[PDB]
Amino acid sequence: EVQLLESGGGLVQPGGSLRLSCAASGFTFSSYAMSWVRQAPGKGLEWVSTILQHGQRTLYADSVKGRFTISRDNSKNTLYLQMNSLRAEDTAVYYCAKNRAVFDYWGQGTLVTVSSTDIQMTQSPSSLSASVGDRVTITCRASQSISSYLNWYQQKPGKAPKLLIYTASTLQSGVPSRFSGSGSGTDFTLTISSLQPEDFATYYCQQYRQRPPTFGQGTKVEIK
Repeated sequence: EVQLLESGGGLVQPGGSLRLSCAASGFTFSSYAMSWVRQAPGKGLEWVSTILQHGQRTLYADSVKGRFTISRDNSKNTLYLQMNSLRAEDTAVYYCAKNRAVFDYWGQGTLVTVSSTDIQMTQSPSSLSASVGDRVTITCRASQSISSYLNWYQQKPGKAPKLLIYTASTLQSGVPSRFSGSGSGTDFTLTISSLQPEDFATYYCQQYRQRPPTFGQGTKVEIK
């Protein structure tokens, strides 16, 4: 129902510029905050920027501060991200996500290739091989107490991240009951009771007790 179509990415030389545009539809765009979150090749998710509602107020990550500029056009229901002085480190897949703390809807991601503290989250294991019907357990540990401000996201290969659990344990509307999130403080676990063939994906844990919100490196679930 809710669509977030991204465009504007591609391949650029170091020092160049790009403009990413995420056209949203299916919700009151002017009522929600919007965010850009990037994923480096073979790395975890990283929060880039957010624009809040009717405040014209921007929040940026320290690595992209001064170089990136987020903006929104409420008449077009579009979220723009102007990337300037692009470095080699900026090469990643950029997703536009809804809201500022709990990202319920994500874009499919657009690739940007450039060529010629806060709370840290650790997930366990980094990868695992299980069969259909098994019970899998993923552990998310926070460097400090984050209360119950924990989210679990499911990212299938090459697809957009999907919100599974929010506030440590509350299940997202539309998520099967086989998913269960539990834990508090600094220790959280995501358990899948009976694995399914479509369930093989990478699972990420995010915290929003501290801004900027940080993710884990991810937990890959493969076949045997």
